Amino acid sequence: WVTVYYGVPVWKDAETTLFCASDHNVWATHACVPTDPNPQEIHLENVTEEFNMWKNNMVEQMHTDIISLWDQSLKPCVKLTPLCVTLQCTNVTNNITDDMRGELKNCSFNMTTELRDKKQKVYSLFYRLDVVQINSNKEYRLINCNTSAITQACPKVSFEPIPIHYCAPAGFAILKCKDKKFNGTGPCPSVSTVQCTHGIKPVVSTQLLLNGSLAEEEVMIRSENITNNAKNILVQFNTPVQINCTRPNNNTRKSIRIGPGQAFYATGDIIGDIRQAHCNVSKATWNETLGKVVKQLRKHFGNNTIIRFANSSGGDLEVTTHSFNCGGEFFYCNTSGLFNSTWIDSITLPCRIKQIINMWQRIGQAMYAPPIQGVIRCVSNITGLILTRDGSTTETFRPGGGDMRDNWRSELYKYKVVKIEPLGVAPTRCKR
Amino acid sequence: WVTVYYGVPVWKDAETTLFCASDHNVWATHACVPTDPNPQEIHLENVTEEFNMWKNNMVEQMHTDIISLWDQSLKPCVKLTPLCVTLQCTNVTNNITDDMRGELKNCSFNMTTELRDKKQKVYSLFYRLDVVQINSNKEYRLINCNTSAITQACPKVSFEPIPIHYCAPAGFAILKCKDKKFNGTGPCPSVSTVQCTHGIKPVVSTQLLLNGSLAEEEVMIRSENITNNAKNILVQFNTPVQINCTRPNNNTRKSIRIGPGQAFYATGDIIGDIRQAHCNVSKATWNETLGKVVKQLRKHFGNNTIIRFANSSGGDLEVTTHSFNCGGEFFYCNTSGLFNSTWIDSITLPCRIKQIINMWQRIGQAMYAPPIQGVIRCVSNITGLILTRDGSTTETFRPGGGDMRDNWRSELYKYKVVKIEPLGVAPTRCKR
Amino acid sequence: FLGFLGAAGSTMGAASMTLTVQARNLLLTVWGIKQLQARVLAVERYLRDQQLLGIWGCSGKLICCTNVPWNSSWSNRNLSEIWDNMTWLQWDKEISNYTQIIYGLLEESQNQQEKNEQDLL
Amino acid sequence: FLGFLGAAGSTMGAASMTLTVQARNLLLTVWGIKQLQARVLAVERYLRDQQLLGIWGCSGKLICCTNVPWNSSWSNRNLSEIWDNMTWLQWDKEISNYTQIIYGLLEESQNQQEKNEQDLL
Amino acid sequence: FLGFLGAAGSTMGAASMTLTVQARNLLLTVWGIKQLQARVLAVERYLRDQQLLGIWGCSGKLICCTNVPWNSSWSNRNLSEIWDNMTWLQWDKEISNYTQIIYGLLEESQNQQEKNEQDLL
Ligand SMILES: *[C@@H]1O[C@H](CO)[C@@H](O[C@@H]2O[C@H](CO)[C@@H](O)[C@H](O)[C@H]2NC(C)=O)[C@H](O)[C@H]1NC(C)=O
Ligand SMILES: *[C@@H]1O[C@H](CO)[C@@H](O[C@@H]2O[C@H](CO)[C@@H](O)[C@H](O)[C@H]2NC(C)=O)[C@H](O)[C@H]1NC(C)=O
Ligand SMILES: *[C@@H]1O[C@H](CO)[C@@H](O[C@@H]2O[C@H](CO)[C@@H](O)[C@H](O)[C@H]2NC(C)=O)[C@H](O)[C@H]1NC(C)=O
Ligand SMILES: *[C@@H]1O[C@H](CO)[C@@H](O[C@@H]2O[C@H](CO)[C@@H](O)[C@H](O)[C@H]2NC(C)=O)[C@H](O)[C@H]1NC(C)=O
Ligand SMILES: *[C@@H]1O[C@H](CO)[C@@H](O[C@@H]2O[C@H](CO)[C@@H](O)[C@H](O)[C@H]2NC(C)=O)[C@H](O)[C@H]1NC(C)=O
Ligand SMILES: *[C@@H]1O[C@H](CO)[C@@H](O[C@@H]2O[C@H](CO)[C@@H](O)[C@H](O)[C@H]2NC(C)=O)[C@H](O)[C@H]1NC(C)=O
Ligand SMILES: *[C@@H]1O[C@H](CO)[C@@H](O)[C@H](O)[C@H]1NC(C)=O
Ligand SMILES: *[C@@H]1O[C@H](CO)[C@@H](O)[C@H](O)[C@H]1NC(C)=O
Ligand SMILES: *[C@@H]1O[C@H](CO)[C@@H](O)[C@H](O)[C@H]1NC(C)=O
Ligand SMILES: *[C@@H]1O[C@H](CO)[C@@H](O)[C@H](O)[C@H]1NC(C)=O
Ligand SMILES: *[C@@H]1O[C@H](CO)[C@@H](O)[C@H](O)[C@H]1NC(C)=O
Ligand SMILES: *[C@@H]1O[C@H](CO)[C@@H](O)[C@H](O)[C@H]1NC(C)=O
Ligand SMILES: *[C@@H]1O[C@H](CO)[C@@H](O)[C@H](O)[C@H]1NC(C)=O
Ligand SMILES: *[C@@H]1O[C@H](CO)[C@@H](O)[C@H](O)[C@H]1NC(C)=O
Ligand SMILES: *[C@@H]1O[C@H](CO)[C@@H](O)[C@H](O)[C@H]1NC(C)=O
Ligand SMILES: *[C@@H]1O[C@H](CO)[C@@H](O)[C@H](O)[C@H]1NC(C)=O
Ligand SMILES: *[C@@H]1O[C@H](CO)[C@@H](O)[C@H](O)[C@H]1NC(C)=O
Ligand SMILES: *[C@@H]1O[C@H](CO)[C@@H](O)[C@H](O)[C@H]1NC(C)=O
Ligand SMILES: *[C@@H]1O[C@H](CO)[C@@H](O)[C@H](O)[C@H]1NC(C)=O
Ligand SMILES: *[C@@H]1O[C@H](CO)[C@@H](O)[C@H](O)[C@H]1NC(C)=O
Ligand SMILES: *[C@@H]1O[C@H](CO)[C@@H](O)[C@H](O)[C@H]1NC(C)=O
Ligand SMILES: *[C@@H]1O[C@H](CO)[C@@H](O)[C@H](O)[C@H]1NC(C)=O
Ligand SMILES: *[C@@H]1O[C@H](CO)[C@@H](O)[C@H](O)[C@H]1NC(C)=O
Ligand SMILES: *[C@@H]1O[C@H](CO)[C@@H](O)[C@H](O)[C@H]1NC(C)=O
Ligand SMILES: *[C@@H]1O[C@H](CO)[C@@H](O)[C@H](O)[C@H]1NC(C)=O
Ligand SMILES: *[C@@H]1O[C@H](CO)[C@@H](O)[C@H](O)[C@H]1NC(C)=O
Ligand SMILES: *[C@@H]1O[C@H](CO)[C@@H](O)[C@H](O)[C@H]1NC(C)=O
Ligand SMILES: *[C@@H]1O[C@H](CO)[C@@H](O)[C@H](O)[C@H]1NC(C)=O
Ligand SMILES: *[C@@H]1O[C@H](CO)[C@@H](O)[C@H](O)[C@H]1NC(C)=O
Ligand SMILES: *[C@@H]1O[C@H](CO)[C@@H](O)[C@H](O)[C@H]1NC(C)=O
Ligand SMILES: *[C@@H]1O[C@H](CO)[C@@H](O)[C@H](O)[C@H]1NC(C)=O
Ligand SMILES: *[C@@H]1O[C@H](CO)[C@@H](O)[C@H](O)[C@H]1NC(C)=O
Ligand SMILES: *[C@@H]1O[C@H](CO)[C@@H](O)[C@H](O)[C@H]1NC(C)=O
Ligand SMILES: *[C@@H]1O[C@H](CO)[C@@H](O)[C@H](O)[C@H]1NC(C)=O
Ligand SMILES: *[C@@H]1O[C@H](CO)[C@@H](O)[C@H](O)[C@H]1NC(C)=O
Ligand SMILES: *[C@@H]1O[C@H](CO)[C@@H](O)[C@H](O)[C@H]1NC(C)=O
Ligand SMILES: *[C@@H]1O[C@H](CO)[C@@H](O)[C@H](O)[C@H]1NC(C)=O
Ligand SMILES: *[C@@H]1O[C@H](CO)[C@@H](O)[C@H](O)[C@H]1NC(C)=O
Ligand SMILES: *[C@@H]1O[C@H](CO)[C@@H](O)[C@H](O)[C@H]1NC(C)=O
Repeated sequence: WVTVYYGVPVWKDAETTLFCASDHNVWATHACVPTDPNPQEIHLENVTEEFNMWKNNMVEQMHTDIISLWDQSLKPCVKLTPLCVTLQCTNVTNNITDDMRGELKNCSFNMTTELRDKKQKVYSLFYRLDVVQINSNKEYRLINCNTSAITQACPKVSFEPIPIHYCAPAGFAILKCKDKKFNGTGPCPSVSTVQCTHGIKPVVSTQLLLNGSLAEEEVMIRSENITNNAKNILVQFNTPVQINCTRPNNNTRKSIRIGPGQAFYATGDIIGDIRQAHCNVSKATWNETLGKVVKQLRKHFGNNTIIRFANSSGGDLEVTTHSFNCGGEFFYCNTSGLFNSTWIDSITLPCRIKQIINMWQRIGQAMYAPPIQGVIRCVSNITGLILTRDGSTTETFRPGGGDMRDNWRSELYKYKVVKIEPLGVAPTRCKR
Repeated sequence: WVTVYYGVPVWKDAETTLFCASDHNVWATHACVPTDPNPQEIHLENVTEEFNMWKNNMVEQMHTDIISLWDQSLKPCVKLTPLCVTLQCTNVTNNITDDMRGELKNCSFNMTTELRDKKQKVYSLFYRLDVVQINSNKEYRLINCNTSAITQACPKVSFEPIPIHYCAPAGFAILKCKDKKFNGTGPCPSVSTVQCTHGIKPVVSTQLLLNGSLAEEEVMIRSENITNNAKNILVQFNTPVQINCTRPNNNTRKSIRIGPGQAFYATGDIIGDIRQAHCNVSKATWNETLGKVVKQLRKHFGNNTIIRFANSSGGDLEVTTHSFNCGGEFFYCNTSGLFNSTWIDSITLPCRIKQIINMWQRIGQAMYAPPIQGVIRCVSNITGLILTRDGSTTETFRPGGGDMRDNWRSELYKYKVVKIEPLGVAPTRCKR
Repeated sequence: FLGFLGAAGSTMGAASMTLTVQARNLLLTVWGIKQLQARVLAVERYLRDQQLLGIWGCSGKLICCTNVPWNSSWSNRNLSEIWDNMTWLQWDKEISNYTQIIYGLLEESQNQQEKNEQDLL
Repeated sequence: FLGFLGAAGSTMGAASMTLTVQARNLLLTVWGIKQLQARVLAVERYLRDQQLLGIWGCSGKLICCTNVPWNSSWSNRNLSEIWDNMTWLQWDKEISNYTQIIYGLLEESQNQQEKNEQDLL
Repeated sequence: FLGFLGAAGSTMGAASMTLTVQARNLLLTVWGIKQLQARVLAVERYLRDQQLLGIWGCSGKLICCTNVPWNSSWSNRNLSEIWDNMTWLQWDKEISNYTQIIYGLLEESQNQQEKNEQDLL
């Protein structure tokens, strides 16, 4: 009666190592498998499968893979140890608008030349956020000098978030939930098997989620525990909100040789006048979008509840502002103009710019972002929010972020990895 | 007549790569397989197997694996190149006992600060063994300056000799000799198959073997060739001898920043008075133990022979003394008080301490051991000896060591690696 | 028709006609190591299943009819429910606790068969 | 009863009932490479033995009765001594020098058998 | 006689007596990775061919006579030309475009055979 079958369509939850595939990058370059131009997807009829986006180890793998790629891409670049010197700084005062008063420092210093016998007197411009006043009222040091070594990113490697596809190894499969209005947990019908994930762009940001995927029909609210104020709420929009950012300053770049084969890229004089970096969000669009978000929050908090939006709480710049990398430069924008309302042209968000960047939440590994010549203009899609609930007739929501896993969890929520188990036995009516 | 069988219990001697398994370490950390909580051992009835501890390649593998792990654990730590400077030294003379007179040097020097434009005048204490007088009678340099670069061990990685289990890869097996009174060579009955070795602690020492396994019944003498005076004799005790070591000086530690993100850990002032480090061995226990050792040596040298013990011959400190690492500091103790007898409270062994350590027998890779704050106390088991025979009616035995393979050979003597050969043929009485 | 796992929601007797579909899908130094480990594992898992079929006397087959009886205590159901209503995922859950018993019985009956066949030659 | 190699000191006919016991036991970048090499080798060794059984016509079996006669010059002993007194370790030493001859004969008789079976179809 | 590929210029029926000759030849961290990749690939390629023979019902054989008819459109030649004049390299070119058709037919006839054999038991 026992009959053995091999090739049985059975699987179990499993954790494995997925590989990257893709169609001068920081991330996926040549250490990545070329994609299949005609990838497959198979609908599974009558299959109900339980998904849990909050326990999805694909998120942990992506987090680890992008950090490791980031570091490998800085390892061979120029060390800026020679730059951690006493700086003599004054204010940049030439044609400065009020918003930029005190933002730029004109600093001179004694730098190493190619020969070990000689030094050179050089100068460069720094942002106020890059330096620390010491002592002699003009003496400054770079901010990272008492904490860490700093390296210069190689100005040939772009930070463009080129999409990565994750693919399963043989013996494993990735299941995709196609059930619209899937909130991240529990069972869903309409499951399909895919060879690989769609391309996911490793966009790094806080508060606002940029350039991601959109909800198919309705704005969705997803959380690990909606009643736990210690958990974040991810909000996925069903329409994009366009945001236009810029650094309206025609910068120049100069190369300072600091050794036999090494150079420091310094910000030189700025052409034209000095203006503040900023981002524009269409006001009507933002209001309509916020409209939809509240309508959905009411489903969990009550339709007679007062839902208020407020700006961020205190913390470091990387937490309280909207951080993003665009055009090759790192912007920190003030979002208090977006989250200032009860219930529910353009809105201008002022921004600050930094050159010394501490990625993720690490201490000890700083990088210097070389300046970009000319003027930067960026156009991107806001596709979602990270909100934290501040908490008896009202609830206040504030922008959150800083934990990058939340930005990938929002794209990988539809995927699950399973292991195929091809043997099975069953009673039949035959005998060897 | 020929019948083919597969899965036949046959094996041959073989050499393979074994993997480590284990239940902030220098050695086995995360690059190690978790152990099986219920490991197997199978007694093989009627199997006689020839073992040879002196040709056991498991020893060579362990030696290589621990050295490589050691180096990987220092590679990312702070380089102390800035410390190889001229030192201005005087004597530490405050409340010093006679035994410590001239042992500590109070040295000042010009050290690098975080900024490249500035130097700082700092001081630290060094042991006399760490420095060389040059030229100006107060001028000194560190001992390694004309030989090698020196790095500082990261003071977060402990040197605790956490046990490692060696396990065979599939297709191989480890055979264990359980024959009590096995002297390391020749055949033995009572052989069992094990998945892995017992845990072996990678304890590093000279002369005395610490914290190892004990003989089951009698003290055993093992040698490659007992009549060859060029070979060492390993002695395994059937009882431990307890040894208590200490550094009775309440040391303090200070951190000197030497660059952007780097620091040197210096010995600061010492609290209380200054005393010599030492080890205590119970005298009666030592005498009883030595009793048993001689009784067994007589089996090879004659029961009418005079067996004398003597202290070590000259050589470097690492050879002539009992070297060990305990509490995080490296001790060099004088064992002439243990090996001073013809035939056969406490015995106090004075010790010296070093900060600059050259491991194994290498030149070119030195390390600086950061100081440990407070007072160090260690309790350990002497489980054996390494003796060398000095050689017509008498024989003299002296302490030996310096070749680390002898300290692992003493734990791995029971294990052999074999390769499984599952095919075989034999005459049967059948025809296809 | 259906591709890989397309029969997963089908009944056991509708499935089991697609066995070759699933069988064929089983086949910077740090990235190199991670991928070699994934590939080596896929091979090792494949071979363990093949070895197991071999010792049960089912080498080279996708459907192997054995000489072990079915204990009603493992699953007291008729062929109609098992092959026409249930899916393989449901079945796998139902008899998960008896898998090792069944495997032990399959190995033992093969050892006896293999020896009887030697004595007859 | 006995586990892996527990039958090593048993006679050849007492052993050879444990063939599945042994068959199933055959299955920082530097450490990663050392372990991948160990795993890759285990697979390669396994497959060479399986390939060899295949070309001899013994695929899928632990005991395979062949059509090659036993030359008395390889070992002039009766079944009673070989199966009741000797162990497999002793036997392996006794006929080590004839292993390659026997293997060549097994391959050749299979080639002839395989062709005769084609002509009959 | 001939070693590896020595029969490559021989006719198809002169060759195909040397099948075991070819079958047996199929078996600083950067250098370690390059070699592991080469070894892992050799294993994966070997196993894909063995899996394929298995699903066609030819496991363990070098010559496997199947139950699929030969379409004259694949190659309209007599046995005399194919086995006595042509070499295997020439043949492989001649029917390259029909390989996938033939493979699909072999898989399907085995699925039917395997099921018929279950119903008869
Ligand atoms: C930053 O300071 C430097 C001097 O350290 C300024 O450069 C000088 O500008 C004057 C203007 O008359 C020139 O005559 C000097 O020759 C310049 N010096 C050098 C070394 O080129 C520089 O313009 C200041 N930059 C800003 C933005 O204020
Ligand atoms: C973001 O922008 C808002 C206004 O555009 C800043 O808000 C001001 O903060 C100071 C701090 O005490 C208040 O006294 C002002 O009244 C605030 N203005 C308004 C209109 O409320 C806010 O500080 C900026 N945040 C950051 C991080 O720069
Ligand atoms: C912002 O979102 C819109 C809508 O998803 C993107 O526009 C679509 O891009 C796809 C890409 O092939 C086109 O096929 C659609 O027709 C586009 N829609 C429209 C209305 O043009 C848009 O590109 C996103 N913006 C960014 C910067 O990614
Ligand atoms: C080592 O030498 C230093 C000086 O180089 C001693 O430190 C000084 O001790 C005197 C005692 O009156 C203090 O007044 C000084 O301020 C100390 N100098 C510094 C820089 O702190 C130090 O005590 C000596 N240490 C030992 C153990 O003798
Ligand atoms: C170890 O300790 C012993 C004594 O505790 C030291 O022995 C002395 O060595 C000098 C060297 O010439 C002799 O003159 C003394 O007579 C020795 N004393 C005794 C009691 O014999 C020995 O030198 C120390 N060894 C080391 C390496 O420090
Ligand atoms: C010194 O050796 C003794 C004897 O082997 C060790 O004490 C034994 O430790 C085991 C560990 O579980 C206990 O089960 C025994 O009961 C202990 N024996 C006694 C008499 O207590 C002792 O721990 C060793 N010392 C060190 C420092 O390792
Ligand atoms: C401001 O811009 C005008 C434009 O030509 C320039 O002439 C003037 O010198 C600038 N001001 C300063 C302080 O450089
Ligand atoms: C630079 O501008 C800031 C703006 O508040 C002012 O406080 C500071 O004193 C200025 N420094 C100099 C050197 O003028
Ligand atoms: C550069 O070094 C000289 C040396 O005396 C010093 O006077 C000068 O102030 C230094 N320059 C700067 C910008 O620190
Ligand atoms: C998501 O849907 C499941 C379905 O049971 C529900 O239990 C869960 O609470 C929902 N999540 C939220 C945030 O409400
Ligand atoms: C969700 O959060 C509330 C907040 O107290 C907690 O009581 C509840 O147990 C949480 N839900 C789960 C499933 O843990
Ligand atoms: C962004 O730039 C585009 C360019 O055409 C413009 O149409 C759009 O309205 C801008 N968005 C905002 C918010 O200004
Ligand atoms: C946003 O929507 C609310 C709905 O009441 C409306 O009152 C408010 O004026 C809107 N704001 C804008 C900028 O249109
Ligand atoms: C919210 O709207 C739903 C829609 O049916 C309704 O059932 C529910 O009672 C409403 N809650 C309140 C507080 O009015
Ligand atoms: C949020 O708005 C309040 C208004 O007083 C302001 O004080 C606070 O600093 C703002 N938060 C941030 C991060 O700017
Ligand atoms: C928030 O809304 C009030 C309404 O009058 C406005 O005055 C205030 O400036 C707004 N805050 C921000 C940061 O725009
Ligand atoms: C920046 O200045 C350079 C000077 O030649 C000019 O050619 C360039 O067009 C300017 N860029 C912008 C964006 O105005
Ligand atoms: C330090 O003590 C030793 C002890 O012999 C003595 O020779 C030396 O001269 C002393 N040095 C000083 C500076 O007193
Ligand atoms: C430190 O450098 C100064 C520079 O003149 C020198 O005089 C002093 O002696 C140096 N200090 C030491 C301890 O060598
Ligand atoms: C160990 O025992 C063997 C058994 O023959 C003997 O030959 C050998 O000499 C012994 N070793 C020593 C050191 O005596
Ligand atoms: C053991 O050492 C003696 C010392 O001369 C030597 O003659 C003898 O040959 C050695 N034994 C072996 C087996 O080499
Ligand atoms: C070591 O310390 C223990 C602590 O109880 C003590 O009993 C023992 O006698 C000491 N050993 C020696 C040799 O002093
Ligand atoms: C050690 O044992 C010998 C045996 O003769 C004895 O004479 C000697 O006094 C003993 N020493 C101690 C310290 O007990
Ligand atoms: C040593 O003791 C053994 C014990 O039997 C004895 O046979 C041997 O002759 C003794 N040797 C001497 C030198 O007395
Ligand atoms: C051994 O003791 C003698 C006694 O004179 C001493 O000279 C010799 O240096 C000692 N050996 C060591 C290493 O101390
Ligand atoms: C060795 O023993 C003699 C016996 O009197 C003693 O005087 C001498 O000090 C001892 N040597 C050591 C190093 O303890
Ligand atoms: C060392 O000195 C510190 C100073 O506060 C004291 O607290 C500590 O207990 C001392 N340690 C010892 C072992 O006496
Ligand atoms: C899914 O269930 C329906 C219910 O009758 C069935 O007809 C259909 O064929 C099932 N899907 C598959 C793949 O068989
Ligand atoms: C069926 O299983 C039961 C235990 O579940 C066992 O006692 C019984 O003997 C088994 N029947 C057969 C025929 O083996
Ligand atoms: C099982 O399948 C048959 C097929 O006709 C159907 O009639 C029967 O109701 C099914 N039973 C269950 C429990 O689904
Ligand atoms: C399998 O074991 C679990 C353990 O709790 C039990 O609940 C389950 O019912 C068992 N399955 C069967 C079919 O008995
Ligand atoms: C070991 O030899 C004895 C001798 O008769 C035998 O009885 C025993 O069974 C043998 N061991 C095994 C595993 O057969
Ligand atoms: C048996 O082997 C001998 C050589 O050892 C050989 O000459 C003889 O022909 C062989 N017998 C058979 C039947 O092949
Ligand atoms: C072989 O085994 C038989 C079993 O009874 C035994 O009688 C015979 O003496 C054994 N012969 C040898 C040489 O061991
Ligand atoms: C196998 O060859 C060796 C080579 O010296 C020989 O001694 C041995 O006797 C041979 N074995 C047989 C069974 O003839
Ligand atoms: C090569 O061609 C000639 C032509 O007759 C043939 O005789 C020879 O045997 C061929 N080579 C092989 C290996 O058959
Ligand atoms: C032979 O192949 C042709 C197409 O090349 C096809 O139409 C025909 O049906 C095939 N014959 C058979 C018997 O399948
Ligand atoms: C095919 O082989 C036969 C063998 O005799 C030969 O006569 C014939 O000419 C060959 N034909 C071709 C086309 O080579
Ligand atoms: C195979 O396809 C190619 C494509 O151009 C064609 O030229 C060739 O003739 C085809 N082969 C056969 C045997 O038809």
